[PDB]
Amino acid sequence: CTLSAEDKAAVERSKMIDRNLREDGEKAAREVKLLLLGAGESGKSTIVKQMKIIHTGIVETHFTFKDLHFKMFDVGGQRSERKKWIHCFEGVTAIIFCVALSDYDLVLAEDEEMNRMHESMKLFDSICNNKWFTDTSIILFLNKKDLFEEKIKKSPLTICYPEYAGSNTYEEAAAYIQCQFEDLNKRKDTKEIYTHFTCATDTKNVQFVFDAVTDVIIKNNLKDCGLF
Amino acid sequence: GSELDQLRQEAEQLKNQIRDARKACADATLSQITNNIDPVGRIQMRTRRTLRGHLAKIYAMHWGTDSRLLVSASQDGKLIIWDSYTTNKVHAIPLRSSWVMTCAYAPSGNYVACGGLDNICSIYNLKTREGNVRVSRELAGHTGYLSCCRFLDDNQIVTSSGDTTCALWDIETGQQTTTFTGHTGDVMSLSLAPDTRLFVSGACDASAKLWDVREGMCRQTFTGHESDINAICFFPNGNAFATGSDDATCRLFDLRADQELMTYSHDNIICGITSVSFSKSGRLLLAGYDDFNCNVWDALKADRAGVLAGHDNRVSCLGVTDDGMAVATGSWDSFLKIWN
Amino acid sequence: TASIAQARKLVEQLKMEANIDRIKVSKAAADLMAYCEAHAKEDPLLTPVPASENPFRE
Amino acid sequence: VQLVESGGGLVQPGGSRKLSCSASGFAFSSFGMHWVRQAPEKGLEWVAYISSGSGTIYYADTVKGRFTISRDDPKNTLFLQMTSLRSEDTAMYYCVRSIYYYGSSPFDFWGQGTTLTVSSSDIVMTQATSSVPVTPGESVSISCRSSKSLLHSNGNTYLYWFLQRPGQSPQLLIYRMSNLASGVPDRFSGSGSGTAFTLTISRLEAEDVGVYYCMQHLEYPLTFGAGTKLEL
Amino acid sequence: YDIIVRHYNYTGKLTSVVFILICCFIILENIFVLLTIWKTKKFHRPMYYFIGNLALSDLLAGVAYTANLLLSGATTYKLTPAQWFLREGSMFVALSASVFSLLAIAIERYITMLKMKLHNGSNNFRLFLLISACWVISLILGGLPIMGWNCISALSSCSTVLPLYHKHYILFCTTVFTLLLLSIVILYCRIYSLVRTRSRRLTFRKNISEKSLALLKTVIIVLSVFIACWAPLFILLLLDVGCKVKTCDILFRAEYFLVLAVLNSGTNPIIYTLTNKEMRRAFIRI
Ligand SMILES: CCc1cc(/C(C)=N/OCc2ccc(C3CCCCC3)c(C(F)(F)F)c2)ccc1CN1CC(C(=O)O)C1
Ligand SMILES: *[C@@H]1O[C@H](CO)[C@@H](O)[C@H](O)[C@H]1NC(C)=O
Repeated sequence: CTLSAEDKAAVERSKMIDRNLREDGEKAAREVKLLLLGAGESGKSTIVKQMKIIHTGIVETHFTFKDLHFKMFDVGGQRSERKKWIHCFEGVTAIIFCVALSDYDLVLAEDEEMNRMHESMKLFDSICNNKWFTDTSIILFLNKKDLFEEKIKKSPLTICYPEYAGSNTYEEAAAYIQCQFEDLNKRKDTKEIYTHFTCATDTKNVQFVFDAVTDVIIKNNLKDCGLF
Repeated sequence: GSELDQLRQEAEQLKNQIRDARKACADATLSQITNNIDPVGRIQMRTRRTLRGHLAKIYAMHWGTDSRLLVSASQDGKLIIWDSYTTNKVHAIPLRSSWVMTCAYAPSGNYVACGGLDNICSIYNLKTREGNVRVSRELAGHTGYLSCCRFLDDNQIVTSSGDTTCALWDIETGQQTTTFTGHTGDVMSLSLAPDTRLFVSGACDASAKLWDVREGMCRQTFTGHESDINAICFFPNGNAFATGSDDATCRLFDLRADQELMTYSHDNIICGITSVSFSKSGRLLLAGYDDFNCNVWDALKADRAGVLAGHDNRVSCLGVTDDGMAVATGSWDSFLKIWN
Repeated sequence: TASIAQARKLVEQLKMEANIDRIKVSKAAADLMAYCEAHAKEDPLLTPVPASENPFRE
Repeated sequence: VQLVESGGGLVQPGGSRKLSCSASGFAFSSFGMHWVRQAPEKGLEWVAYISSGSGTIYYADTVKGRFTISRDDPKNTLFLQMTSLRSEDTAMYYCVRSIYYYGSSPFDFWGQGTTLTVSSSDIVMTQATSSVPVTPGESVSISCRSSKSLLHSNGNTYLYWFLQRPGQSPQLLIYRMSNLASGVPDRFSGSGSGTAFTLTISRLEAEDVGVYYCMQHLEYPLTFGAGTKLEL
Repeated sequence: YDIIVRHYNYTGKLTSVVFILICCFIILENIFVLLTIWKTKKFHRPMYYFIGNLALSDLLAGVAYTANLLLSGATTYKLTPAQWFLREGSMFVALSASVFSLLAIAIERYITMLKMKLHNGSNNFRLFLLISACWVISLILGGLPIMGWNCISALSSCSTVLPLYHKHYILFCTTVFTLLLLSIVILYCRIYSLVRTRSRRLTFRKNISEKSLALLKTVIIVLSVFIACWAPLFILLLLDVGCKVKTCDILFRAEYFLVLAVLNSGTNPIIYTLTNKEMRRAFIRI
């Protein structure tokens, strides 16, 4: 062309820059990214410490399982308004949500007549019905269960929920809490909520997360080919 | 606690006196005076270059002082430096954390600053002895996320963070020198004056403030918006500034007379504003709405005079060059476009 | 109680701001008009520059 | 930044060894490389060039198809292989680095070079004067004339200047036409019209004395000048 | 040109209003799907290009059929052999192009489902190669009978349904069609089995099946619609290959099988569009 001598050498540099950009773009596009949400003491630290870990402001945790690379974004240190910086997480595979069962007869701090369980329910309702997360699945964890049983056998469940007819034991109470949490989902035909009860062993939690991610991947692939 | 309500009524009476004194000095609107001038007919601007290569959303774009090179930031973790004339790339600086919301270009073309969600401002050097790009400085003194940062000089930089504050730093020592507080909401945009002695910052609650870097205190405050402030840009003269918002309304405030002058609102737009920029002579006020296109709002007539609809997603940044030859627009579709 | 400090901060800021000087809106309007009409010749976006001098030719 | 070369000595015609240059102190994987010959008490001339990533390679027509160039990024080395050498290849060899982008300064770090002794159209650049006697404290102007207009349609010329002091390798003074290089004092200045160019020095010191070379970069067959000797 | 009358006399060849109507309906459906795909920027990934290719192919099929039917009739005697050959070739090219485009759709779906990836971004090389091959093979198979295998000399070797065509050519066409049909069936069975086996044990336990069932409904409907329409034409072709001359009475009334086979080309976009709700919403929005 009409380019000079050292002008064609600059075009060769741009080609290598674009090649390095494309090569790095196909490596970070084959790993799963997922957000983590919860209240102050919903066992988020317990969850991130329990699950496999290799890795002020955002904190990223990278791990691997069954030839899959999972990145976990823990936006817990951001005290700013959640409305402004939430659209940065529009493209994400899953939203882990941490909820504490034993945190239902424990009233909030700096207040005495508003319950922490209702605050967690309101936060879940605000997150699930967001205009950005209208297509991403939700994974929900119930962290504490032994303390929940010991507290529900000594103190009835009617303290938090005013309308309850079941007996004061763990079994039907867990199902009632799960049903109450899953009903706060307006988009009931586009996204699914995978509920789990956290146990002491790492393998079950990681396997549940892996199964949920695999199901989400299969659903996305079926939606891609226009086959579903 | 009678001191508390006494001071509350004192502040309210002071604000009422300020408002009455402000409105009393107004005699005629700006639209009434600019009624005997011929407006621009049609600003037909066509795209010239299409800078492609990004692989995620674009959140920040800045022009160099030489009107030839520009810097862009995206979510994939890249800080590519584009040559506007020949479309070639000059650098592919990677980032530690791929969560960035702002970027800047030094007025001397040596350093490049970049913020993000990790409340840390990284300053990279481009004129090193080797062929790579190193991290010259890493400023970390903010709690909330950084939203904007501007190079006041080659050695000083002013940032506006998410924890209702701004900070003027010193790059060589690494510690901040001045801290501007007073906003009750998240400061998410600031603009430096042309002479780089004062600047303006718009909070997240319908308020803008004018600070001086020497003394470090608020001189005047401007209100009138309803939802919040999203972008601010000085007038080329330096005695006025345009302020965007999210309720489909941008306004023009004056510094000498701390009162609103004009508002550019239409009943056909119900979408927010992301970026606001002026022209070389301060006659065309480009505004970027998040309804997949921009606008070329006239400054003195408040009448739309053009639409740059050649975009596929929400436009997140737009900037006019120093000599006013062209404008660059970057949206969430990973495509920069040059208009001339 | 500690809100006394915040209240007096607010009242001091307001009282120091209230003593700023004001100018008529007509003068600012005339200054803006003069500035925008004086530098209207150099503005390339207002009047399209010929393609001979246009750097972004295609 | 350091570039050290090896692989030179006394060689008989028919076969020859390989010259190896090792770099340490910069990013070798993103720099293009040039080989420059330097005949004894004569002028220096271009030999070969290899681009970043071994994408594009150029040889001089005098040794076209006879010499070979190669890189090695894992160890940051450069190799030059000569199949057969005549009696006219005894000279000094330098390995220069250069990167090409908007605002860059090619031919920035030359090196030291190694000697090689053998036992026995293109733009023409002509220097004005072979040697000029000058006492310290005088503004000196050295002129270099070209056989074609080096000014391109973009707007910048491609005539570089190099200064070589006795006893060490040359160094860059002013890239392109007048922009001053980094580390060079502000006493040197350059100007031109498009065919004949000049370099002016305001005050001359005892440390700034040697031979001045002018080079053109308009076309890939690079060529230097005869050389202007500056004497005390 | 005298060959036309003598072949028709030897073979024995010496109700058509609704066909143009259904052809116009097919043309309308196809141009509507094309404009719906074009005007929407969201439908731009390589997946939604095979559907547009199939729509173009069956649009050309409807046009070629309506032209063949309107030009034919009492004018076939005055018609020159070259124009008759070109008309038969234009008839044979479009249906082959449609079948090959459907095969390309199935191959692309199997490729996308075999290796589960997070993002839909893919290369354009495979798309361009598949489209180019599916068009050039159809064009070559359509323009082959005019070069050779023309039955212009051997009067006994000519078919009964239409003269001037070699019987072995019809046999080769039936063979390649059978191979393509079995390949389609095998690919869809394999993709369904893969989706079923990857959801059955890999994601065994959950506290939240239906996906697999919906997949099966969409893999029975499409196969039952495709195989049922192309069966009468195939059995008719094998019959006329097998049956001797002037002894099969049903061979003369052979137009209904082809018109139902081409109505299949018009009903294919209905199926391919009305199974995914996103394209359905985009069509309703218009
Ligand atoms: C019966 C009247 C008639 C029939 C036809 C037919 C039957 N074409 O064949 C379709 C076909 C297309 C494609 C294939 C396969 C080959 C490629 C791979 C996949 C498809 C097959 C196959 F056979 F392979 F299934 C068949 C054409 C013209 C006329 C009207 N002519 C004028 C009238 C007259 O002159 O009397 C007769
Ligand atoms: C058709 O064939 C018969 C038998 O060959 C022949 O007698 C008759 O004449 C032919 N038709 C015409 C138009 O002659």
